[PDB]
This record gives sequence, C-alpha cells and structure tokens, in this order.
Amino acid sequence: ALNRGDKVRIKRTESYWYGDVGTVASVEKSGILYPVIVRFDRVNYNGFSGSASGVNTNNFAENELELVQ
Amino acid sequence: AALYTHHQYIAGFLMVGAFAHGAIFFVRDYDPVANKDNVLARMLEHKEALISHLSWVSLFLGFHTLGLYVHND
Amino acid sequence: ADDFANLTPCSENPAYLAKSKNFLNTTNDPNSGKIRAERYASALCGPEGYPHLIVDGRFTHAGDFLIPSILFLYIAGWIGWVGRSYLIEIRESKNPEMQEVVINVPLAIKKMLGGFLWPLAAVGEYTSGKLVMKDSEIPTSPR
Amino acid sequence: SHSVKIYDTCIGCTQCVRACPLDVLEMVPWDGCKAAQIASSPRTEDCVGCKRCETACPTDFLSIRVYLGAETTRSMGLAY
Amino acid sequence: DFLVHHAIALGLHTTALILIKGALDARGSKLMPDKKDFGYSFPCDGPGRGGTCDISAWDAFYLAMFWMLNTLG
Amino acid sequence: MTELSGQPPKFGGSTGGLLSKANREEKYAITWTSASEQVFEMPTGGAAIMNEGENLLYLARKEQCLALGTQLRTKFKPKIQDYKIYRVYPSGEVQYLHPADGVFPEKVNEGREAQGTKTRRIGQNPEPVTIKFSGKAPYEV
Amino acid sequence: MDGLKSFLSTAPVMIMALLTFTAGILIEFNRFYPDLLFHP
Amino acid sequence: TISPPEREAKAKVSVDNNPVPTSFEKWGKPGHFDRTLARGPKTTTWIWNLHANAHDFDSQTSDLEDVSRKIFSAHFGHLAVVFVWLSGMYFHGAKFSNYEGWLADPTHIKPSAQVVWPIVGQGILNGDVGGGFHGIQITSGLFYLWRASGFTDSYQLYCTAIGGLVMAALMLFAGWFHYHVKAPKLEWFQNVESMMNHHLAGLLGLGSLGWAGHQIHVSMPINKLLDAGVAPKDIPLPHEFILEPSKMAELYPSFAQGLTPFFTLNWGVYSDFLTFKGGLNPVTGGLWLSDTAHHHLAIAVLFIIAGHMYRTNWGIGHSMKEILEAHKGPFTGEGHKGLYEILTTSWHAQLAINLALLGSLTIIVAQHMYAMPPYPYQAIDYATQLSLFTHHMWIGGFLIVGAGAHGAIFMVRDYDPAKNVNNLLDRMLRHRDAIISHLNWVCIFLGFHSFGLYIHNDTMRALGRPQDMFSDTAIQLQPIFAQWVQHLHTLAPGATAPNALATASYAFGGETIAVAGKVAMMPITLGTADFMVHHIHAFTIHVTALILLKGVLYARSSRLVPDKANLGFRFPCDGPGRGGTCQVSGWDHVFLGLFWMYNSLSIVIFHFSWKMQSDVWGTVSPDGSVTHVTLGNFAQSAITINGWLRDFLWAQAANVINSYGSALSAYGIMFLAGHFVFAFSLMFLFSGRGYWQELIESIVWAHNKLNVAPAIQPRALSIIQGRAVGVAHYLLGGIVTTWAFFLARSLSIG
Ligand code: CLA
Ligand code: CLA
Ligand code: CLA
Ligand code: CLA
Ligand SMILES: CCCCCCCCCCCCCCCC(=O)OC[C@H](COP(=O)(O)OC[C@@H](O)CO)OC(=O)CCCCCCCCCCCCCCC
Ligand SMILES: CC1=C(/C=C/C(C)=C/C=C/C(C)=C\C=C/C=C(C)\C=C\C=C(C)\C=C\C2=C(C)C[C@H](O)CC2(C)C)C(C)(C)C[C@@H](O)C1
Ligand SMILES: CC1=C(/C=C/C(C)=C/C=CC(/C)=C/C=C/C=C(C)/C=C/C=C(C)/C=C/C2=C(C)CCCC2(C)C)C(C)(C)CCC1
Ligand SMILES: CC1=C(C/C=C(\C)CCC[C@H](C)CCC[C@H](C)CCCC(C)C)C(=O)c2ccccc2C1=O
Ligand code: SF4
Ligand code: SF4
Ligand SMILES: [Cl-]
Repeated sequence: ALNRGDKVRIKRTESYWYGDVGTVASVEKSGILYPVIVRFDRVNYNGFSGSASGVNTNNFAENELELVQ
Repeated sequence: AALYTHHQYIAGFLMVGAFAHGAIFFVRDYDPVANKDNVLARMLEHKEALISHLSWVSLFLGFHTLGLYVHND
Repeated sequence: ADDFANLTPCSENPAYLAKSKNFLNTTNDPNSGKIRAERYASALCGPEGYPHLIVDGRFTHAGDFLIPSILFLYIAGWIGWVGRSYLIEIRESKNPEMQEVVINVPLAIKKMLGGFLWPLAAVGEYTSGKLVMKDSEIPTSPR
Repeated sequence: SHSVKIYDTCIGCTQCVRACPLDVLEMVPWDGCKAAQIASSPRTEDCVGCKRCETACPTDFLSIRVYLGAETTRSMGLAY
Repeated sequence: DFLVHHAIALGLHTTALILIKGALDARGSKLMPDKKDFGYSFPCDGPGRGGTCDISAWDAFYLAMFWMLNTLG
Repeated sequence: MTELSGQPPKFGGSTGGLLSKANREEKYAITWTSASEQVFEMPTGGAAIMNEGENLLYLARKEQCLALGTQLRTKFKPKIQDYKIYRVYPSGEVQYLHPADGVFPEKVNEGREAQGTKTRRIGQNPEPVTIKFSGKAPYEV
Repeated sequence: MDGLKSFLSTAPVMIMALLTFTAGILIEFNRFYPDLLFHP
Repeated sequence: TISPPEREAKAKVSVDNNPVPTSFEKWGKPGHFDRTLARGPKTTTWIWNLHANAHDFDSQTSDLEDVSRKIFSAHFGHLAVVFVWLSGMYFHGAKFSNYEGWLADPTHIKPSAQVVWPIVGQGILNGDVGGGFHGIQITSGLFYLWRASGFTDSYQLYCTAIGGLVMAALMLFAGWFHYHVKAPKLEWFQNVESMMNHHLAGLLGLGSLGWAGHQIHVSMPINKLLDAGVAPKDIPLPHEFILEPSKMAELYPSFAQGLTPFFTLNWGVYSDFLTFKGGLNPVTGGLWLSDTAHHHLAIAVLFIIAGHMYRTNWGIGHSMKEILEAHKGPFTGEGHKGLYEILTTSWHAQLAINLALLGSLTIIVAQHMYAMPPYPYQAIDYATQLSLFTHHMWIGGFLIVGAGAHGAIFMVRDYDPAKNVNNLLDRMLRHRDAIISHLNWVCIFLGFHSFGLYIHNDTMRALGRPQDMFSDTAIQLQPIFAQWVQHLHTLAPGATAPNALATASYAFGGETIAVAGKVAMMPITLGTADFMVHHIHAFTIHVTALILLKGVLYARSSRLVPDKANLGFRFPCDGPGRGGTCQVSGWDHVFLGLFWMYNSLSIVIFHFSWKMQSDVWGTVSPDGSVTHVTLGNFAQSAITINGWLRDFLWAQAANVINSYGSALSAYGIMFLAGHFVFAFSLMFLFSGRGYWQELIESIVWAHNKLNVAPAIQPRALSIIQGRAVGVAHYLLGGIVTTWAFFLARSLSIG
C-alpha cells in the first residue's frame, strides 16, 4: 500500500537504518521477497577500508516497514 | 609496600575477569525470551545511553585532570 | 565552626608571607609580583606557602569556584546552543553536508549573535518539545 | 574448512563472485530477485576467508556470510 | 591527593566503560548485528565496511587490560 | 583431464615457484591458448613470455592460477577466456576445477546446485542458548 | 569574486580565525589582568 | 593571463599557451582534484581522505604531461616557502638577536636569536646569555655561519632577509607562470642528458665558483682580521676591497702579482691564499677559510667539467641510453637495458633514487661537520655541534625511508613487466626469496653478535664476574681496522700527502685543539665500547634495510597474495583469511620501517652524545691535561645496558627534570610532553577501528537523542589512517623527548 515518495521507518533490526526513516524510491511488481526499494539521506558502512562513503539505498519488505509522513 | 600492591594487582585482574565473563554470558548463555522485559534486558535496551554517559564522564574527568596537571607544571 | 583548622589565611601563613616578598613578574609590570603578594593574600593557604581553594559549596569561597563555574557554563551553553541551532538550520538548505564543510558566515554569525538568550530558547524548546527526541524515532542497534 | 552461506536478501548481482579470487562462489538461477539468481558456494574447500565477497555486497548488511572455521593447508593459503 | 584521586576516578570510569561496551555490544551492533553468531573471541570480520579490527568482545577485554594496568600503576 | 597438452612458457626460472611439498602433496596446473607470442607477468615473480597457441604452466596453489587467469583476460586485447585450471595429485590424478561447468562462475548458468543457500535473514539466526552443548553453530543449523 | 569568498569561509580557515581571535582575547585579558586564580 | 613574446633561440623549448586559466572558484571546492571526493562529504572519513591524497597526482590524473607540470610548480612553491623561512632567520638575526654583541667577545657569551614576549610568566624564558641580552640561546649555529660569511652589521642581515623575501616572491611567481601562462611540454623535460649537463656545469659548478669568489673577496679578508683581534667596527667593508684592489693585493702576497699568472699556468704562485693547511684554526676552532675557498674553486672546476659528458644538440657527448644498453654481463643477462626508459617515465622511480641519495648525503654532512668543524667557534659550542649533527641525522633518516616508499609506489603503479624482460630489475624480481631470506639470516646474526654481547656483559657484571666481560679490562674486543685507518690519517701530512700540512680531522689522531677553556676536537680512541656500539648500529640498519626492501620486492605479489598488485600501494590487508593477511602492502612496510629507522638513529645519537661527553669533550687545564665530562667512563661503562640506563639516561637527564624555575624550563615541559605523545600513539598502535566505530555508534545515538548529529556521518579513522596517526605520534613524542633532553643537557655543560 505504498507509492513513490512515502516516508517509512525501517524495522529490520540488523539493518543499518533500523530506527531511521528513509524515502521509497520504486516498488517492484509481485514475485519478489523484498520489492520495496528505499533511499536514505545517510550512507551506511558499505565500502572498502578508507572509502569516502557508502550505499544509501536498499530493498525491504512491507512487514518490515512503518509509514510516517 | 609489597603486600598492598600485590593484592591490588590481584584485584585488578579479578575485575577484568568479572567483565570478560559477563561478555561470555551475553555471548553464550543470555536467553532473550527467558529474561524478557526483566532488569537484565532493559540494560540491553538502553545500552547506547549507558555507554554514552560513561564516555561523557570519562571525558569530563580526563580533560580537566590533565588540564590542571599541565597548568600546574 | 573552625572549618579548615589546618589552613591559615595567606595573610597569616608563614611560608606564604616569606615567599610573597619574592614574587616573580609575569607581565611587563615590575609590581606584578608585589601585586600578587597583595592579591592572593586574602585566600586560605597551607603550611607550604601556596594558596588553597575550597569548593565544598560554601559562599565564603564563592569566588574560588562558583564564579568561574557560572561563567564557563554560560559561555559553553552559548557555544553549544548556537552550534545546535545552526546545525538544525543547515538541514533545510541545499546540501546538508557541504554547508557543514563550507560555513555560511552570514548565517553562522546571525545565529551566534542570538545566543545570549540560550536558556530561554532551550526552555521554550523543551516545553514545546524541540529540545529532546523520542526513543521510538531514533536509529538504534540490535539488542 | 570455512562456512559460506547466502541469505534470501541476496539480489543476485554476481559482485561477490566477481571479487572472489579462488573460484569458491558461483551463481545459480533463483526466483527471488529481478535477476532471478542467488549466490552459491559449492567449493568451500578452496575458501581462504579473505572476506573479498562480503566487501563486495550491496544489500543492507551482508547477504553472504563467511564464518571462519578449522583452518587447513588450503584455507591457510599455504604455498610452500 | 585530590588530583591523584581524580586521575584514579578517570582510570576506573574508562576501564569500566571499555569492559561494559565490550559486554553489551558482545551480541551485536550496527557494524556487526550478528556478532552473537561469531562467538566471543574471533579475529575480526574483514577490511570491508570501512574496517573491523578489534571488533570482538574479546578485543575489548584486550584493550581494557591496558587501562587496568595503567590505573594500577 | 586425459592429457595436459601445452608448451611451457619462456621463463628463466625463479625461486617463487613450486617446492618439495608442492610436488609431493599437491600442485596446480593451468592450460590456455595464446593468440600470439607476448609477455605476461608471473604470479610468482618476474615477467615471462607465453608461447603461441596452447600453453601449460604448473603452480603451487589454486589462487595463483586464478590470479593469472584474471590477468590474462583483462590486460591483453586478444583476451584469453579458455584458460583451464587443473589440480594435480601425487598419483597423477588430474581433475577439472576452473572453469567448473565450462562457463565462468560470474554469470549464471543452468545445471548448478544451491550450496550454502539459506531461507532466512542474518538477523533471524537462532539464539546460541538454544543450541549450546550441541556440535552445531547458529549458522550451521 | 565569490570563489575566494567561499574559500575564506571554509572550515579550516574559519576554525583557525576563531582560534586566533580567541587567543588574542585571552592573551590581552591576561596581559592587562593576569594572575586570576579565583575571583576576589 | 599575460602574454610574453617567445623566449627561445633554436632550443628544445616546448610550452603550451595558457593551459590552465586563473580563477578562484576551485578554491571553494575542496577535494575537487579527486573524482571520488567531488560529490560531497557523506562521512567524516571523506575529510581525512582529502588530505591523504592531496599531493598524489597519479590517482588524480593519468596524463604524465599534466603531472610533470604540476610537479615543477610544486617545486617552485616549495622554494618560495624555503626562501620565506630563510628571510625569517636573517631578519631575526638582524633585529631580534645579539650577533654584534657575540662577535665582539665570542668566548664569553652565548648565541641567541629569539626574544620571548613577557606574558603570563613566560618572560622567564629569556635567559641571560651575556652582554646584557636576554633571550633563548640558539643551537642552529647561525652566528657562526654569519661570521664565516663576513656579516658584521645588522643592516647586512636585514638586506639578506629582504633579498630572501624577493626570491620567495620570484619562486612563487615562477610556479604560477609554469602552470597557468606557459607550461612546458614533454619535449622540454625528458632530456636527462641535457638536464644532467646543466645541473652539473651550471648549478653545482658555477655555484661553488661564485661562492669561492665571494670568500676570496668577502669571507677571507675579513675573517683574517677577526681572527687577529681587530674590532668589527674597525674592519673595512667587502666592497672597499674591490674599490681598492691594492688593499687586497697587499693583504695576500700572491695577490701582489696580478691575474695573468693564473691564465699562464702559474697556479703555484697563488699559494698565499689558496692554501692546503688542513686541520683547524687555533683562533676559532674551525676549518681554515683559505682552504675552503681553494676547495670550492676545485669543486667548481670539477663540476663544470663534469657538465660536459652527455649529448645535447651539437652531436658530441654521451647518451645514458647507450651506456645502459652497453653494460651487460653473463651474470645479469641484458643488464641495464630498459633502465633509461624506467627513469625517464616513472617519477617514483626517480624519487626512490633521489631520496635515498639525499638522505645518505645528509647523514654524510652530519658525520663530516661534526669531526671537521667548518664554522668558527662551533666546536666550542657543544650544543650547536650536537644540534646540527642530530638534526642532519634525522633529516637524512626520513629522506632515506622515503626512497623505500616511492620504490614500492613505482613497482605497483609504473612497473610494466613487458618493458622489463630479463634485465636487472626483472631478474631481481625472480629470486626475491633468496635475497630476503639471506638478509633475514644476516639480521639475525647481527642481532645475536652485537646485542647479545651487551646482555652477556650485564649478566656478568651483575653476577660479580669481571674477568668474563667484553670490556677493555677483560675479554677485549679491540677494533683493529678503525684504529689502523685512524693512524693512516694521522701520518698523512708526511707520506701520502706531502702538500697537506695537517690531518683532515684530529679525531683520527694528533694534537688537541682547544679554544677558550673548552676543547674543539681531539683523537677519538676506539675500543671495545666502540666496537660493540658500531655493530649495534650495523644490526639496526640491516633490519631497517630488510624491512624497507621486502616492502618493495613483494609489493607486486607473494606466495601469500599473488594478486597484490591489483590492491594498490596503500591498503590495510586482504582479509583475516589465510591465517591473517594484516600489513602486507608496501605502505605497511614503510609504516614498520619508520620505527626501525627511529630505533637505529636513537642508538646512533646516544652513541654520539655519550662518546663525545666521555672520551672527547671536556675542559682543558692550563698545564695541558684534559678532564672529560663523564670522566671517561664510556670505555668502561657504556658496555652494559645498565650503564646506559644509569650513567647515560638517569645521570644526564637530571638537567631536564631540574629545569623548572630557569630559562631551560621549556625543555623539561617538552620532555614530559613528548613522553605524553609517545604513550598517546600507543592507543592507536595497539587497537583496531572496529571498537571505535561501535563506540561512535553510541555517541551518534546520544547526539540524535538531542537531535545534534552532523549530516557528515562520523566514521572512525580507516585502518591505514589509524596506523599512520599511531606512527606519526610515536615519532613526534619520541623526537620531542630526545630534542628537549639533548638541548637541556648540552646547554648545561658550560
Ligand atoms: C598517554 C596515552 C593515552 C592517552 C592520552 C589516552 C587518552 C584517552 N583514551 Mg586511551 N589508551 C591508551 C593510551 C592513551 N589514551 C592505550 C595505550 C590503550 C591501549 C591500546 C588505550 C585504550 C583506550 C580505550 C579502549 C579507550 C581509550 C579511551 C581514551 C579517551 C578517554 C577520554 C578522556 O580521557 O577524557 C579526556 C581526553 C584526554 C585527557 C586526552 C586529550 C588530550 C589532548 C591534549 C586535549 C587537547 C586537544 C589538543 C589540543 C588537540 C590539538 C592537536 C594539535 C596540536 C594538532 C582519552 C582521550 C576511551 C575513549 O575512547 O573514550 C570514550 C576508550 O574506550 N583508550
Ligand atoms: C554543535 C556542536 C556540538 C554539540 C551541540 C555537541 C553536543 C554534545 N556532545 Mg559533542 N562533539 C562535537 C560537537 C558537538 N557536540 C564535535 C565536533 C565532536 C568531535 C570532536 C564531538 C564529539 C563528542 C564526543 C566524543 C562526545 C560528545 C558528547 C556530546 C553530548 C554531551 C556534551 C559533552 O560531551 O560535552 C562537550 C562536548 C565535547 C567536548 C566534544 C567537542 C565539542 C566541540 C569541540 C564543540 C563544537 C563547536 C561547534 C563547531 C560550534 C558550531 C557553531 C556554528 C555556528 C558554526 C552533547 C549533547 C558526549 C556524548 O556522547 O554524550 C553524553 C561524548 O562522548 N561529543
Ligand atoms: C592567486 C593565484 C592563483 C590562483 C587564483 C590559482 C588558482 C588555481 N590553481 Mg594555482 N598556483 C599558483 C597560484 C594560483 N593558482 C601558484 C603561485 C602556484 C605555484 C606553487 C600554483 C600551482 C598550481 C598547481 C600545481 C595546480 C594549481 C591548480 C589551481 C586550480 C585549482 C586550485 C585548487 O585546487 O584550489 C586551491 C588550492 C589551495 C588554496 C592550496 C592552499 C595553499 C597550500 C595549502 C600551501 C600554499 C603553498 C604556496 C603555493 C606557497 C607558500 C607561499 C609562501 C609565502 C610560504 C585553480 C583554478 C591545480 C589545477 O590546475 O587543477 C588541476 C594544480 O594542480 N596551481
Ligand atoms: C620530496 C620528498 C617527497 C615527496 C615529493 C613525496 C610525495 C608523495 N608522497 Mg611521500 N614520503 C616521503 C617523501 C616524499 N613524498 C618520505 C621521506 C617518506 C617517509 C616518511 C614518505 C612516505 C610516504 C607514505 C607512507 C606515503 C607517501 C605518499 C606520497 C604521495 C601523496 C602525498 C600525500 O599523501 O599528500 C599529503 C601529505 C600529508 C597530508 C601528510 C600530512 C601528515 C604529516 C606527515 C604530519 C607531520 C606533522 C608536522 C610535520 C610536524 C608536527 C607539528 C604539529 C604539532 C603541527 C606524494 C606524491 C602517499 C602515497 O600514496 O604515495 C602515492 C603515502 O601513503 N609518502
Ligand atoms: C666490509 C667488507 C670487508 C669484508 C669482506 C667481505 C667481502 C665481500 C664480498 C665481495 C663483494 C661481492 C660483490 C661483488 C660481486 C659482484 O657484484 O659481481 C658482479 C655480478 C654481476 O656482474 P656482471 O658480470 O653481470 O656485470 C654486468 C653489470 O654491468 C650488470 O649487467 O653481481 C653479482 O655477483 C650478483 C650477486 C650479488 C650477491 C653477492 C653480494 C654479497 C652481498 C654482501 C656484499 C658485502 C659488501 C660489503 C661492502 C661494504
Ligand atoms: C552543589 C554544586 C556542586 C554539585 C553539583 C551536583 C551534584 C551536580 C548534579 C548534576 C545532575 C545529576 C545532572 C544535571 C542535569 C542533567 C540533565 C539531563 C541535563 C541535560 C542538559 C542537556 C539536555 C543540554 C543540551 C543542550 C543545552 C541546552 C545547551 C548546550 O549548549 C547544547 C546542548 C548540550 C545540546 C558541587 C560539586 C558539590 C560543588 C558545589 O560548590 C556546587
Ligand atoms: C556509606 C558507608 C556505608 C555503606 C556503604 C554501601 C552499602 C555502599 C556501596 C557500594 C557498592 C556495593 C559498590 C559496588 C560495586 C559493585 C561492583 C564492582 C559490581 C559488579 C559486577 C559486574 C560488573 C558484573 C556484570 C555482569 C555482566 C558484565 C553482564 C552479565 C552478568 C554479570 C552480572 C556477570 C556504611 C554505612 C555501611 C559504612 C560507612 C560507609
Ligand atoms: C581513537 C581511535 C580512533 C578514533 C579517532 C578519531 C575519531 C580521531 C579524532 C579526530 C578529532 C575529531 C579531531 C581532533 C584532532 C585534530 C586533527 C587536531 C586539529 C586541531 C586544530 C583544529 C587546532 C580510530 O579511528 C582508530 C582506528 C584504528 C586504530 C585505532 C584507532 C583509535 O585508537
Ligand atoms: S554480492 Fe552479496 S547480495 Fe549480491 S549476488 Fe553476491 S552474495 Fe548475493
Ligand atoms: S571469503 Fe574470500 S576466498 Fe572465501 S568465498 Fe568469500 S571472497 Fe572467496
Ligand atoms: Cl653498569
């Protein structure tokens, strides 16, 4: 029940953004475990040692989110 | 002079051991469903605040103690 | 009562009165040593000739700790409050990180010059609810 | 020998296999992601554990995990 | 005595801080949320994610040993 | 597999090659065809000249073979994608390793089995208090 | 031009200008009124 | 920018007209030189990586023609910096010193060229050096240089500072010009034959030529009067000597003949100022300037002649390509083939040679200045002697490790295996294990047979067994070779050097020259305590060479990592696998070699400082006897580790800790401060970032609790940066401790 541009809070525990709130980028069709692709304002840890930043996007599931807006 | 320092070093190893084995309890023996919502699990629920305030008080100490020693010198 | 019996004022202390006649000069003023002899002669001293400060909370020595404590806390709250407010102000402008690396001087100065009322602003943000956050809305790690 | 697992959070981008320097990892057709593939670890006997796969993972936290174990001549990277 | 007591207080607060962050974050964190699956003592996790040197709950004990020795000095 | 045909590369010998344990315990060989005669760096040290056509070289361990393979296709315009890595036993037993099913492990391929595949998230691993005293790990179950 | 006005307002230039200004303040204050272990 | 005409005359000059325009918009954009950093900071690490790659021009751009044009202007900017610094010294000597007050009575006053602003009690740092002047006693030996150069008035030093600032402006301008107006092409650079011709004939030849001319017209005729007993105000000016060439013709008998004999091959007549006396000056304790002018003239002729060996445009001359392609024997196959192309393309290949040679030559400078003091009254100033020696030791020690760094950089970035097929470099890459294991064995041998001797001596003297020690009073370890060459240099003026009147240095053997009440230089008797410390030095240098060599011979690959060349020059590891791949890169090898260079020089400078105070330096009695400071215990106490712990450290450190309340209190402060920074480095060197990032997580939660977290997400230092900060603070604290200790100790010996 999501669309492009919704504010959702991550509830994936092990996620780097667990507790943070990101923006939905695009949702893929059915047949995928994690179709909800979310962008974030803050990069994660990803990257080799000494990297400049990280990744600010990831796929999640609907039972792992919570709309805010 | 020897006995006091001896016992103090003994205790200084004993305390580090007490903490190293608590870490092992968390690693191997902590049950989150058995100790659910008790005083032990709430320690894990607000661990960020505990560590943060420990860092604050250690900075608040170190800064001024070192500053006063350097000032006296 | 006779609080600090082992401490005598610098005006009565033996070693302090011996050393005060032979005080060095910090600045260019040659009287600065005798200036110290006259200035520190009011504090409590020890049997070695060096002044001591009592910080247990008594008002007799409120000039020893109370005044610097208050003056610091004022200036430090000023610093932290203007920093926090400017950090929040950046969060709505273009590129929240570039303006943290390159300072918006016309904005940073405008926020610095409005910091002498940081206690009132902080209480107004706490009553309205802007000072602190909610635990259920902060990114936390697995327990 | 080391243990290599691949979780359902994998998007099948072959990056961990493109970074593996001992042909430990492969790619099998799956039905979970757009690419319809998931990482596989058939030849764990050649896994030294240099974590070059985990470094090259895109998902939020790893989708492939390496757990070091009983080191052997091949896992120790012994060339002599 | 006052200044050395505050240096001692620093030595206690910081050593306890290290030994407590090692025990609390012994099951997981945001760098390694699956630290519980790796056990207590393990080398690291690799150079990825920026770096993971001295990340186990054993490494925190190894670090706090230095602080205990400094406090006992 | 049946025969390891190939010409030894032009190289003046180095001390970084295989040793006594590498001949008695196990060694690795790689076979490839070169479009022409060019110079390539040795994974053990130095620069060698690969022969035109089918080549053959024996190395100590597998990572050396794969490091040479990743070099062959990336540095030269006539890229070598037919390099085949074999493990040699002390009994002459030679088996195929890389590439596995004739296709590079990078791209997907039909006819492979899911090895080490789990149907959960890492944050869904069981608690170590439930499996203690058993010879199993939170990831092995 | 603004290209140099942005360089003069960078983090290191400004964080050293403030430190120099505060050093001047403190040094002049402890020049005219030094030796203030406490408040009289 | 501007537009000059052309400035060429049938030359290999090749430039590009205004390649890089002049603008300030790139100044407000930090990290623009790197593509990975231009998109904006997302973590605090982005900041560190900004400085870690500020000067690395290879990662920035791949065009070598751009990198060379960057390097040229970078050198110009460095020269501007240097000229600014030197004008600083000349101006502080002109208006903030007592050079005039010292030149009058140089034996009853101390050099000082700094005045501390009296504030918050720091005015106590102005020590009474003599003559009414109050300031910091300097140890760089600037007054001795300015006396040997002919400086007599403050206006001279003032004009020197003005000229230095003018030259700084000129170098700064030339840098901008050779990158924004007319930047040279590659045709102007790759003429290594032409560049060597010009750098030998013009730079090092004409330089010493002109300086010898200066000395003959400035330094010699004024230092001759200074050494006689004439007041500086009564001594004429240097230009009064050329305005009146008769005053120069009279002051030297050879000058009373004219200039024609030199052109008519009558050199022997100029023996009245181009002398070969040798030894030292009994008035000042330094080298004879009449010998230095002759020496600079000889070096000038030699270098100008050397600048005519290589081929340029007129056909004659050599090509280094020919010489390298010619040298090939049955042992190395093709020999030096391809080396010209190596050193004409890779800048790192050139820097790995230039840094090595420059550091070695700085060490040679120290070792030659300490024993043959070339400046007046510097051998009496033990502080200045020690300071120059140790400073030129440290500069060279750093510049040497720079070579081992840039060699690995060349290996990873510029080594083309197709260009090195069976030559020196390629064949050396083959038997890497041979050389490395042999050096391993040599280092183990030198460790057992140099340090184990000290351990054995400590255990024997501790057990109460004197007849079982390696001392001058037991199992003697006399150095025969060094004593033999000492005796050779002593008998030089009467055998293998008939024209030489005195020996090169009095350290080998001979008379004992002393100025005022202190000694300048005397024979340095070499015994067991010298043999053992020399072998200690050899061992430490061998281990440092082993480390910095395995850093280059394995930057490409190894049995552990066969694809290491892909990982680059600077990288922390390749995972905890293979048992542990931590610190395998050449960067890590330089990180390790820094510590061993420090550990080697730590024993070198202590050997110097104790041997000089024990068997050389000391007050001289009017009857003739010489009583050394530590009473000559080096030959009898420096043989055990407890001797160095007690009679060297504990004994001579008393000046530093007891310095409170005096003008040397700053040295005790910096002593404790270096003790602080040393231990501060251990926090980085013993820990790992995985703990610090987890702690930053809690502090970030604390900041977000009050909503005060920076958009620049805080990230702990990278593994490489952690190690770099560790080694940097280690070296800083150690060198600050030793600097404070050495200065406080040397200033407190009279
Ligand atoms: C002399 C050596 C030294 C020093 C100074 C420190 C200092 C510190 N350690 Mg530490 N540590 C050391 C050795 C040292 N450690 C060693 C050998 C180990 C074993 C590897 C450890 C392991 C260790 C651990 C595991 C931890 C610490 C922590 C800390 C911090 C505690 C906060 C505090 O003390 O308050 C105040 C800070 C200070 C008194 C030090 C600051 C001093 C400077 C001079 C202040 C002024 C700043 C200066 C002007 C900057 C400008 C520089 C400019 C010139 C370029 C502190 C900064 C804990 C921490 O991170 O805190 C949360 C932590 O958990 N240490
Ligand atoms: C707007 C800036 C700002 C503000 C409001 C705070 C506020 C806070 N910090 Mg903090 N911090 C800052 C910057 C700031 N920090 C920076 C730049 C650093 C990197 C050096 C840190 C590193 C740091 C650590 C390690 C810790 C805190 C902690 C804390 C909390 C306890 C206060 C404290 O520890 O005493 C004083 C805080 C310090 C001594 C840290 C340095 C403070 C800097 C130097 C002042 C920043 C000035 C800033 C540039 C002003 C901008 C003005 C603007 C107009 C341009 C507190 C809410 C503690 C905590 O976790 O909470 C319990 C703690 O452990 N901070
Ligand atoms: C006012 C004169 C001026 C101006 C407007 C520019 C402008 C520019 N220069 Mg440039 N340059 C100048 C003078 C100038 N330069 C001089 C005098 C030199 C000789 C040293 C150079 C050598 C030079 C090189 C080699 C390069 C540039 C580049 C650039 C461009 C990017 C600069 C940058 O990264 O940000 C600004 C950088 C800084 C503000 C650096 C800060 C100063 C450092 C930290 C130390 C200062 C040393 C200084 C040169 C000498 C000291 C002076 C002495 C008194 C001690 C930019 C458009 C780069 C380019 O073209 O992009 C690819 C490039 O590679 N310049
Ligand atoms: C003329 C000599 C020379 C030259 C031209 C270069 C040039 C270069 N070196 Mg290099 N190097 C040299 C000598 C030289 N080096 C020596 C002698 C050593 C041995 C110590 C090294 C060791 C070395 C290493 C390990 C590395 C380089 C790297 C580099 C490249 C990037 C520079 C950089 O990181 O940006 C700017 C440099 C910095 C930001 C360093 C700042 C930190 C300094 C050291 C702090 C010093 C403090 C100060 C001097 C004193 C303390 C006072 C304090 C209280 C304020 C660059 C092309 C890097 C590379 O990747 O190569 C391609 C690399 O990692 N060098
Ligand atoms: C302190 C010394 C007093 C103790 C005596 C020690 C004797 C030293 C042994 C003789 C010198 C050996 C080198 C010449 C021998 C020599 O260079 O011959 C020349 C030979 C190659 O020459 P080519 O015939 O190829 O000549 C063509 C060249 O132009 C390049 O193509 O080089 C080698 O032998 C490679 C093997 C080097 C490995 C041997 C070196 C041993 C390392 C230790 C050296 C100690 C030197 C100490 C000096 C301070
Ligand atoms: C009586 C007194 C002392 C005794 C003092 C007592 C014992 C200390 C008590 C401390 C108590 C326990 C803590 C006090 C307050 C704790 C709350 C949580 C404070 C929170 C402050 C935060 C919310 C402020 C945040 C933002 C404030 C508003 C302004 C800053 O710019 C910036 C920034 C930091 C973001 C002694 C030591 C005995 C000596 C005696 O002479 C005087
Ligand atoms: C005033 C006084 C008094 C009182 C006192 C008191 C009562 C107090 C106290 C106190 C205390 C009492 C303190 C303490 C301490 C403690 C400790 C030191 C602890 C510990 C432990 C630990 C640290 C551990 C933890 C853990 C972990 C880590 C996790 C897991 C679990 C466990 C638990 C293992 C009287 C009147 C009597 C007398 C006079 C004086
Ligand atoms: C403490 C620590 C950190 C954390 C270190 C940090 C976060 C550096 C702190 C830097 C602060 C924010 C800046 C203060 C220092 C400035 C560079 C000084 C400049 C002062 C001028 C502005 C005057 C690591 O990242 C690390 C990594 C690997 C091994 C060991 C360690 C380690 O021990
Ligand atoms: S990089 Fe990780 S998530 Fe991507 S395909 Fe490989 S194992 Fe799966
Ligand atoms: S841990 Fe390293 S060697 Fe093992 S499969 Fe992953 S990338 Fe390959
Ligand atoms: Cl002894």
